[PDB]
Amino acid sequence: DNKSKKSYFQRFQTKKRRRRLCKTNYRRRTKLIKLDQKNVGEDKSRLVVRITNSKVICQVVKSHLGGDMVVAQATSAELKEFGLKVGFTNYSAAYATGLLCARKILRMEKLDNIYKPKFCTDVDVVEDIEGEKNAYRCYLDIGLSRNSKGAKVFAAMKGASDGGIKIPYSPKIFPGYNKDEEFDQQKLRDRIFGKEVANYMQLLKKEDETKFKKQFSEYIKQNINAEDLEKMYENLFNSIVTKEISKKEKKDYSALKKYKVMKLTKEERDARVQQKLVENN
Amino acid sequence: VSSHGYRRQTRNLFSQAFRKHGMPNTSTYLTQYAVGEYVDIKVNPAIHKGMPHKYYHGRTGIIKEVNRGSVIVLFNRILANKTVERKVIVGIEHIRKSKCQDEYLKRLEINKKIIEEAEKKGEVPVLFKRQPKGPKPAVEMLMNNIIELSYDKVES
Amino acid sequence: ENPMNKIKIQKLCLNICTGGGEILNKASKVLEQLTGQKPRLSKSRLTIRSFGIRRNEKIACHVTVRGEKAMEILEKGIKIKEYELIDSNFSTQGSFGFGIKEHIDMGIKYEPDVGIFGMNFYVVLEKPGIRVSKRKRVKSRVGNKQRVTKDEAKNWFVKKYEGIVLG
RNA sequence: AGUUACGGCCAUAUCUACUGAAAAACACCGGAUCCCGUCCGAUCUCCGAAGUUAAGCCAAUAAGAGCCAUGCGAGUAUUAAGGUGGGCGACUACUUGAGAAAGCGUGGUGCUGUAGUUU
RNA sequence: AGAACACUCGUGUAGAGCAUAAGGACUAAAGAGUGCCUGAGUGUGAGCACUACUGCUUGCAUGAGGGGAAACCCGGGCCUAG
Repeated sequence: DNKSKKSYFQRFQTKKRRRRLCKTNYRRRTKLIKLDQKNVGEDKSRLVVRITNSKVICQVVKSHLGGDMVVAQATSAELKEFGLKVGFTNYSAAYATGLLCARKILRMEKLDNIYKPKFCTDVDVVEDIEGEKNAYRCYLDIGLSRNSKGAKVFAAMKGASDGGIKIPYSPKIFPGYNKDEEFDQQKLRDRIFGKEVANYMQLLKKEDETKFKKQFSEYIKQNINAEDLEKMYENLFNSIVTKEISKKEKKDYSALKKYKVMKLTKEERDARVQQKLVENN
Repeated sequence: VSSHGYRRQTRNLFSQAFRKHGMPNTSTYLTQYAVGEYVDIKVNPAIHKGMPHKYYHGRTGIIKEVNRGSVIVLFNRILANKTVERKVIVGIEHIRKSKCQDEYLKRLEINKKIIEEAEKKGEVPVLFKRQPKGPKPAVEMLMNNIIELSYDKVES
Repeated sequence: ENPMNKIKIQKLCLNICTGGGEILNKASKVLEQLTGQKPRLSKSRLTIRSFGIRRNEKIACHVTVRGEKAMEILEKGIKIKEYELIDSNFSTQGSFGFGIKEHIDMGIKYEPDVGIFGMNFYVVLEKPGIRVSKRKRVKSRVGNKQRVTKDEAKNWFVKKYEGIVLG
C-alpha cells in the first residue's frame, strides 16, 4: 500500500547516516560526551573498544567540534611483534590489547615512570599518587555491544586499569563475582592466563580426537599444548611492559589510483540513448 | 473568551519544521558559553525542561551567569509605561550564539592597529567610520550600440 | 556445482489449538514428548462469543524446532500424509504447510485419559547469509540472488522425498 | 588512491531494478565445553578457521521516481503612502515606492576531519 | 476452522499507541514488555508567567540515598488544567 504513491517519498525524513548504517547510538553518545559548562578545560577521553571477526581494537578518543580526534591506538594484530601465534580474538588477547593501549598513552604524557603496571591482583580503581601529577582519566564506550558478566569488552577495560589509567568500574561484571560474598579473584586470574581454553583442549582429547583436530588445527601447527599456556601468557605480558614496537613508515600508495572507475560524460550518455531508440524503432 | 495558561496560543510557535523532527545535533551540546556573550533564543519543542516563556522566543540578550546546563540572560521590557529589567533562566538546548556584533568586532580589529600608530606619528586616529552611499557616479559612454524602445506591444 | 547457494531447513513450527481448561495441560505434555522442549502458551487476540473465547485467555500451544531434530519430525509426518501435496500448499516465499488429524500416528502410546489431538506443521526453507537481516549491527535487506522461490521449494521437496505435487 | 575504526553537516547521501570489483581488510562461515541468555545457541554470549565471493558493505548503469540548484513564469498576483479621482453599490483606474508563488525547462546526484592498513 | 481463533514469511515515517478536553511532543523511544527501588529525600537561596495566593524553572550543602559497567538521571505524573 504505502510505497505505491508519490507522497510517501515526498514526505519522508531520513535518519542520520551512521544510524542508517546501524553503527552509532545517538541517545547514548549525547549522554556520554555532553559538555559541562562550569568545568572549563575538562577534556573527557573515551576508551573505545571494538571486536571484529579478526582482531581487537582499542582507541583513545577526544570529541571536538567538527570531528573526534584519536589520541592513541592499539590492535591485537600488532601482538604478532611479541610472538603471539594464536587466538587474536581470545579473552586474553582483549586484556593484552588494553594493557598495550595504556602504556603507549602514559609514555606520551611522561607519567609512565610514576604509575607502574600491576598484573591482575585486586579489583580496586587506580588512585592518585600524592605529591605527583594526577592519573590520566577515561570512561568506557562499549557501543552497541551488550553488557553481561564476562563480556570481552570488560577484559580490555581491566587491561587499561592494570596498565595505569583511571577508569571507574564496578566488579559486578567480572567472573568470580558473588551476590553476597567476597570476590574470588583466582577465577579471574585463571581466565586472564588462559585456563578456560586449556580445560577445553584437555576434555576433547578424551572425547573425540577427530573433532579435536577440526577444532584446534591452528594450535597443532604451532606445537602448542594445554600445559604451555601460562608460560606463553606470562612472557607476553612482560614483553608488552618491557619493550616498544618500531615506528611505522609512510609510503605513497598513490599509484593504485589506476583501479578507480570514472563516470560517463553527458556527451556519451546522450549518444547511448539515441542508439537505444534506433535499435528499437 | 480566552484563557491564560503558561503555554497559551502556542500552536504555530513551539512546533517542528517540515522534515526536521527529532532530538538536537551534537554541535548543540559541544558549544561553550561565557559571561558577556550575546545569545539568541529559539525554543526546541522536543525538550521539556529549561524552556523560557514564549514572549522571549526569537529575542537576543546578554549572558549574566553560567551554570552546568543552563544560562541566565538579561532582557528589558515595557510594563505600565516604564522600563523593567528581567532575568530569564534558559537551558542550553534552546539557545544559539548571536551574530549581531559581527561587523563591529571586525571594525574594532582595524581600529586597534591605528590607535597605536596615532600615539607614535600622528596625535589622533582617522578611526575608519562607515559612510552611507553617496550620489550616483559619473560616466563616460561610447555611444555605439543604441537600443530603441517603443509601445509596440498593444496589450489587447 | 557452486557451494553456498544450496537449500536447507531453518525452522519447523508446530501448533495445537484447544480453547479451554485442563485440555491445554493435557496437550502440552504431547509437545513435550515429540520434541525435547517446553512449549509456549499463547493467548486470544480478540473476544469472540460464538467460538467460546474471552480476550487474553490461553487458547493454544506451539514449539519451534531447528537442526537435526527437524529432519526426523518432517520425515515422520510426510509419511502420514502419504507423500501427497497440492500446489496450494506452497507460498511465494519458499515455505509450505500441511495438517494431521491424529497425534498417535507419530507413534506415541495412547493413554485413554490424555485424548486425541491434531497438529499443524509449517516449514521454512533457506540459503546462507540470512543473518545479514537479523543481526544487531549493520542490518540490511538480502539480495534477490539469495531468496528461495516457489519453484525451488517444489523441486527440493520432489528431490528429497520423491513425493508427488498435484496440480 | 581506495577501504576499515571513531566522527561532522544530516537524501546531491533516499527508494527500485541490473552489473562490476588487484592487494590487505570487512564479512558470510564452523561449533557449544565453559560465562551468559532463549519455547528455540535464530538473536544475544563464548571457543574457532574447513570453506566462499553467492550475499552485505563499497563502486558503476537507467531520455528511472524522489531530493538539490538555476532560468523562466513576471515587473504578472498581492501591497505602503496620496488626491474635492471614478462607481448606487460590489469594487476599481492613476501617481511615488516595495515585490511573490505553483507549474514548466535546463543541469547535478554526497562532500569532508583524525588515526590505522594495503603498491 | 467459517467474514472473524493460534502460528509464520515479506513489506510497513506512524496510517498505532501515549488512563482523563484540545493542541503540541515522541521511533535502536517518551509507545509495548521485563528487572530493581520508594527521590512522591532533608536543610537553606535566587528567579519566570501583567505576579499577592498558586504553579513551574534553577543554585549550594548534606544522607550507615536509589537505578545503571559507567558517563548520566531522579526532591511525583511527557508539556500546557484539577
